[PDB]
Amino acid sequence: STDSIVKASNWRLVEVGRVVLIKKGQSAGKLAAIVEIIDQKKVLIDGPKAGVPRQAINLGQVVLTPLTFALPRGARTATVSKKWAAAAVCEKWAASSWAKKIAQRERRAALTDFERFQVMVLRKQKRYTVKKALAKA
Amino acid sequence: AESHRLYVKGKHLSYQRSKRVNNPNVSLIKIEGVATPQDAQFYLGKRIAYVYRASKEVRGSKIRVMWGKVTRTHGNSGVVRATFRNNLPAKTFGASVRIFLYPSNI
Amino acid sequence: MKYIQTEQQIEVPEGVTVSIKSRIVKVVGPRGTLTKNLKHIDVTFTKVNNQLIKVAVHNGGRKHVAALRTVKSLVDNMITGVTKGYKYKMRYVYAHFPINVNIVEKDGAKFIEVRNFLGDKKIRNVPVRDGVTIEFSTNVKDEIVLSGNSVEDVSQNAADLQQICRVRNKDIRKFLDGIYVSHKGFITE
Amino acid sequence: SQPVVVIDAKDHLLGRLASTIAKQVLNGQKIVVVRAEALNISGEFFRNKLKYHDFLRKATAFNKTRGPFHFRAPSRILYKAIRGMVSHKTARGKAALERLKIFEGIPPPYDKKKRVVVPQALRVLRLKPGRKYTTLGKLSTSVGWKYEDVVAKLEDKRKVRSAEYYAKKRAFTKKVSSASAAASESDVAKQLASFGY
Amino acid sequence: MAHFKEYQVIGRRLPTESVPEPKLFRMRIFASNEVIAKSRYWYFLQKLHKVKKASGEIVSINQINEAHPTKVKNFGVWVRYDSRSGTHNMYKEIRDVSRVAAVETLYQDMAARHRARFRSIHILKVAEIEKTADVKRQYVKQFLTKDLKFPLPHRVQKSTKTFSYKRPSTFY
RNA sequence: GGCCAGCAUCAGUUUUGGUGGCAGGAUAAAUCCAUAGGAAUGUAGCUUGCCUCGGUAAGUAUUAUAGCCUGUG
RNA sequence: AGAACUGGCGAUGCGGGAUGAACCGAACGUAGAGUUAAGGUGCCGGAAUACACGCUCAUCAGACACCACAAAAGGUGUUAG
RNA sequence: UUUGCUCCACACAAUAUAGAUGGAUACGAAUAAGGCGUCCUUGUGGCGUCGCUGAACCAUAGCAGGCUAGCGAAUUGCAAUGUCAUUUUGCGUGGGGAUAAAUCAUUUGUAUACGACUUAGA
Repeated sequence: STDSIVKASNWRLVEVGRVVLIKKGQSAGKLAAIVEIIDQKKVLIDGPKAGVPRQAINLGQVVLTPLTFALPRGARTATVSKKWAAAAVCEKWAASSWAKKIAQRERRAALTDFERFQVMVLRKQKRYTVKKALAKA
Repeated sequence: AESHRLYVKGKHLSYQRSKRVNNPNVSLIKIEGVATPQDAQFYLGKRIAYVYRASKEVRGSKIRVMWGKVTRTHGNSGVVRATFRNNLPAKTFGASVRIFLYPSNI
Repeated sequence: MKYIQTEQQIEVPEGVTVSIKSRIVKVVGPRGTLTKNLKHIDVTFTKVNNQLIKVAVHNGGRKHVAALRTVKSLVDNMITGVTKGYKYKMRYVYAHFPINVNIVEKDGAKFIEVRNFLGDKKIRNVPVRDGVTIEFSTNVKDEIVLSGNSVEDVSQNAADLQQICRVRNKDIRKFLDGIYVSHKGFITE
Repeated sequence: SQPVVVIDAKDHLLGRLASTIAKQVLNGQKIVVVRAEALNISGEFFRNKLKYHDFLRKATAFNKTRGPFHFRAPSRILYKAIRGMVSHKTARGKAALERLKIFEGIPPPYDKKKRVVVPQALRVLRLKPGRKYTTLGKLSTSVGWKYEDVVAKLEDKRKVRSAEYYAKKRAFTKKVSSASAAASESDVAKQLASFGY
Repeated sequence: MAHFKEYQVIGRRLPTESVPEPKLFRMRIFASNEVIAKSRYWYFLQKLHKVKKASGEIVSINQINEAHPTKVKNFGVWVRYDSRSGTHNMYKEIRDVSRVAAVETLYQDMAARHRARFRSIHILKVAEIEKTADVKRQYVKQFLTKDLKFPLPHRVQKSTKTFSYKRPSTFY
């Protein structure tokens, strides 16, 4: 029929194979992969290359990531460790700007006092050129 | 430069107290940027100073200082206790103290 | 308890356009334009096609799933009054005293008045709601046909004449005088 | 760590904002609450209207000017909530309320400053969706506040000025971001971006 | 009480000279430790046989872990419980991955919906359901269909600092 | 030769971290590996009108161009 | 109003139950440090706007045993058997 | 009767802190949704991108904070405010500036216990 316009929501939806970011607990900050949905609050995860075990964690402690890779429901650790590489998950994750800023706010917290001093003497130069790039009214 | 600070400006919350009773020997100091008991273990032993201004001049100074140290952590939110030499005068509830870094272990 | 997924489907007719952003449904079509606001409902619409809209909800209870099929019916009444329209035939019933209904345009708008209702001397004003044209059936002497492109502004106006032409302090089963609605049809049918 | 803290009290729950202010203003923090006519409060409308008309009954019998004063402005309903949570009959509590100013609307001293928002007292994080809430402006103007139409008029006379400000500053960062990209291919940007910068 | 651990307990009436070989009795008991488990043995045994703690002994108490604690299982729970007026029998279903996690989910599900404490619940039989037609409770059947994808609409960000400098966005 | 501080080295009581060695259990259970059967919320292939090499529609087909369970070692 | 058994108040402060002769904790030389009891941890108010699974929307919701009350009878309110 | 008073300029003394030591850094609306970019017939429009904390952003290289037009920086002995910012109020110094009322006593009665009120008088 004719044209129809709808703009409501495009969500990150929990399904089998979705990559999550474990934010709380033992495996903090590492990646995972949902393999089977238990209920609307609890799921089953596994990420081998990130090194986490195959837990049954509830969704209050993971964050859903915008990327997904296909695996059948209820796969084992020997299966998810294959599709993690056959769908190339970790190098897709570094390309996102999310994992850039996670590495960035980690690097900023790991500087000692010398490269807390090296930043300011080089930000004097980066401030110097933007008054010569925007050198106008 | 106008960079001079070597302390962290905490506030003076209250005395160590129960409901209905208070003990003026121990004061509760809320350090800025401290949110857990672990990482409030960094500031243990580091000494505070409550700097205030008086009107009558002693030793050629109009500002008098009350010293004291940080003793142990308080519950679950990075509040610490403190034992000043002369206890803080209870008009200073919500008054900036300055936690130094003098006995340092970094 | 909380149903994991509940969907309904709104079949969109031909020539009819629907515009939805942030739960505001603007419907335009071959006759008329309706804009109903639905911010009070947690409901997700989705354009699965150009001929039919899927409307869904997630993790809703019995309260909330019940308030999903009332959304599909409210959009369906929007597009039905936009393709065809709505008309309400109303009818005068009176024992002896004749009811004399007119249409007057006062300072504001087309007030409807009734006079000599049960011999009364007070006029009974009732305004039209806009978008509703008022029509008299010329062939039948005791009939009135409301009509409009929304079922709400017609039926509220049709119930307005039922509320205003009531009896007082008498047996309603004996004094069965009033102006009642008999037919709720569409315009092109 | 700001000396004056301006709180944008739009869509904040009344009692949860008033409890993270009473604890903050007792620690020595000059807190200025702003546009309190858009505060929220849980429960539906007439339930909260009935919890106010129970409060309007409570007055002194022998001389009604003695008893509880039923302040009607939305700044003073939130000020009634805060003052319950401070020990205001002492010198600590009286000094802790001399560090608090509340307005409805944003006055000209505070329209050019930043407004912060308390996340643990917002409606859209605490209230489960589908619950009925109540805007404090509509409640307070139904128990006798007269200047709701004034505050809605003066707020629209300043939203069109703040929109005028934002469009100037948006075009500012447009010509800065389009200029700084030439200053990105350097060696110092290659030297600084490995430092987390 | 606490985080549950499934025990087995073998017990035995103390022998005498006339019968120096009495029969052993086995129970699979969900309790919180070795001491509560030995008390729940002499609770259910004493309601079934003429033996107390004073008259009998306990042969062996072991812990029973699961062979597959990394596989979801539609559990089916038979349970009796005392209400405020009368005693009932029930049948619920749990989905959780571990047998002792289903009993933890069961005691929460009964203390909420019926206000039945630990002291007024006797479990009867906990058995994994082998194929998907024996599941007969609607609230488990929805998680047993093909292509189970659902979204999480209203995400909240738990704060650490008390003020924020932008209106938060709940999108996921 | 005094008071008052600060730091060392100890002592008494205590609080809070880092980390190493063992021991037990179904000599953890698992995972992982090896193998044999099995089924479905059915993979491939195959068979049907649509038709984008079966896609989406379902009939066979139990690992094939995914896998899963269970037993045993 | 009257007895049996103990415990307490009287004769007794202290922490808790907002408050209270009797309830819960615990009985007291003067101080310092440490740890708890009963009760508590949004704010007044020292201490988690902790965590986990549910239930509940009340036009007089409900919230600390003693204790400051509520019943038969109901309700396709909702949830579970 | 240039002593009064007002204001603006350092030389002051002085009193008082509910408690300054890098920066209070500005759209609005919505959250079952938006920000920003980008073209396009200019929309409740295509397309890209971003969020998942402000742990950001801006500032910050020197005697408590320099310079000759590259040098001054020590012994303040191993920590002890190691200062210094304001709000006021008087007094000098000179630069301007303006040149009144109220109350009591007498009176009035629209007022009145007394006060108060309302009136009139060079």
